[PDB]
This record gives sequence, structure tokens and C-alpha cells, in this order.
Amino acid sequence: NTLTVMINNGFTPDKNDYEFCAKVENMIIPAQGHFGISAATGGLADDHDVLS
Amino acid sequence: GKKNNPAIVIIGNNGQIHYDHQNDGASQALASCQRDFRNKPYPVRAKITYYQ
Repeated sequence: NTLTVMINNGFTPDKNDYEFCAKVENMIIPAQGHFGISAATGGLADDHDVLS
Repeated sequence: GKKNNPAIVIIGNNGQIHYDHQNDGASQALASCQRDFRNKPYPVRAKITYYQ
């Protein structure tokens, strides 16, 4: 029930160069759920691309 | 050369550790956090709490 987040900023070719930034402990989630990724592009314009 | 800096590194030395500035003390880094602290509009403020 801790949701630990590690970030690799993409300044290096190293895949595992992960940095902890934030987490929420005692996290309550549905026991079963759907994973999904959503992205929006409003007034400004960013390309949202997921490779893997 | 690891793109980590400007970083903020906690290193506690008992008196027996040489600080490797060439690796910026990455090996003996007890902790590190990634924030920039240069050229800010207002002065940067730091709270350091030793507590238990």
C-alpha cells in the first residue's frame, strides 16, 4: 500500500537510472482494476507518445 | 558527468571518508535530492531537521 514512484529523466541512455520523486503510503486501490493511460493536448500542443 | 547536478547531497562522515568530488561524492552519497538552486527570483530557503 505504498505507491513508490521512480523516474528516469531520459537525459542518459541508461534505462535503470531511476530517481524517486514522490510516493503515497497506505494507498487504497481496488483489488482488481483496469490499467489505462490517457493524455490530453489542450491550448498548448505536446505530442504524447509511449514507446513501451 | 552523470547530469545529476545541481543536486543536494546528504553525506555524513565519521571522520574517515575522503570526499570524491570527481564523482561528486556519488558513492558515499547517503542521500541526494534533485533541485536547482541558482538564479532564483527569491532566496532559496532550507529546513534541516534532526529529530529522533
